[PDB]
Amino acid sequence: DVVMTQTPLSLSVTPGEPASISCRSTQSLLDGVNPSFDWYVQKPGQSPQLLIHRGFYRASGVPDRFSGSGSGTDFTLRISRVEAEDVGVYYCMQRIEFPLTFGGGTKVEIK
Amino acid sequence: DVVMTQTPLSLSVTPGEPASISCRSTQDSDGVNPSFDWYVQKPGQSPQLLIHRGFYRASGVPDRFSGSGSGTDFTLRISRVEAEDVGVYYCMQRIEFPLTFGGGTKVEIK
Amino acid sequence: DVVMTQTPLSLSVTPGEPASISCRSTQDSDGVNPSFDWYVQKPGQSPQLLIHRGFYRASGVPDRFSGSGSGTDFTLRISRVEAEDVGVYYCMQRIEFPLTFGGGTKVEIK
Amino acid sequence: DVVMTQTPLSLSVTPGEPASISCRSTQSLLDGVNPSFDWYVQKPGQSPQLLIHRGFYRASGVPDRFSGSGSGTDFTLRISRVEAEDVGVYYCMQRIEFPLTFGGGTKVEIK
Repeated sequence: DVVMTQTPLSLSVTPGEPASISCRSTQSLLDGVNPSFDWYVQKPGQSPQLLIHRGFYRASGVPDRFSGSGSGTDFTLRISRVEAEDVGVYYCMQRIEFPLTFGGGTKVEIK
Repeated sequence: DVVMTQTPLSLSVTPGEPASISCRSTQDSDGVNPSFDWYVQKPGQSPQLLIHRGFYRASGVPDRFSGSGSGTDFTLRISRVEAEDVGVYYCMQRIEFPLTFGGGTKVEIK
Repeated sequence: DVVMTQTPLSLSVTPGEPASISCRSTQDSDGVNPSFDWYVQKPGQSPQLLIHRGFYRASGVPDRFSGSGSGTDFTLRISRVEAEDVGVYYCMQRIEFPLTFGGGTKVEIK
Repeated sequence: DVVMTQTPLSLSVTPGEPASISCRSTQSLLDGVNPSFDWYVQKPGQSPQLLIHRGFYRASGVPDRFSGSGSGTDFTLRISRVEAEDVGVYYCMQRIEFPLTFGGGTKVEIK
């Protein structure tokens, strides 16, 4: 139905060096309609943490070394310079919205 | 696309009498579960939520309003229509989709 | 609750002339990012999406329609109003919230 | 702002024996408005897998030993009899919807 491929599945980075993770989806475009991608990191001892929302926006209190970019069904999370505290498992997540369809309406009147 | 048919187009009711409004959707219809909301716009007011997800009444909606249905066919019933009920009623279909996740990316530092 | 004010209530335009419709929201307003959609209902048709998330046009919407704004204040502009544009236009605010996760539950078999 | 506590953080179960995981949220009720809880399992070599949607509904192809129940901000995932293939990390996820608020409308007419 819809497949998401995250590349790479493993990263060995040195502190100070950039890092980049890509996420690509196979949603048969039509009309979902709008795909949106978020990025999380899970580290031991914390709940999963939101890093990037809808491709581009950073959550509050996330270091500014984190950014995202992309288009269509291909999105990327970038770390400008990795720090040692960044070890973790990073996940991309696809949200598939659809705008609402409405009925024509029914006027209800009384006597 | 998806087309919604709401039936009837207008209701002239006598106070105290029930009313019934039906909504049908034309929703690949498997990786899809639709949900139906009912709003009413009353004269001089903006639209307000009435019934959420087919069956649940909004805060402050009288128990005279109920919903029923399944799949792509849902109905709003007003048990006894009162004067404060006058308005234009709309059904709305929301199409959720559960979220898909990629595999992990283990970031380790060597 | 949240109240939406749409300005003006009605537009009588001369063909070829621009039009402008404004929407303001009264949205704890920090763990909240609102998004604004614009729909139009034309005579004889059900409502149809026009502008999604403040700025993006729906499929088949002429480039004569554009949006602008920020926060809780957004505006729809029609550059040259044409006869096929007649209708009732509505703004709608969607309130997303990013998803919260619990910690893991490691299930192991001893 | 809103806290989610999943209990327990670790489970040692024997095959054939039931298991139960609970998730509790501290969303200041008002008006979000409607919280909804989903359950996933992550195992090595697969992407995370949806098990239970909106508290109660099982995804297609998920064994029927999985069910959910609950109310308010307290929800539970139940495995009637655990099988050895069920080892994994189980996550609850809270979705906070809000119904749409609409403007009053603007009649656009021409000459």
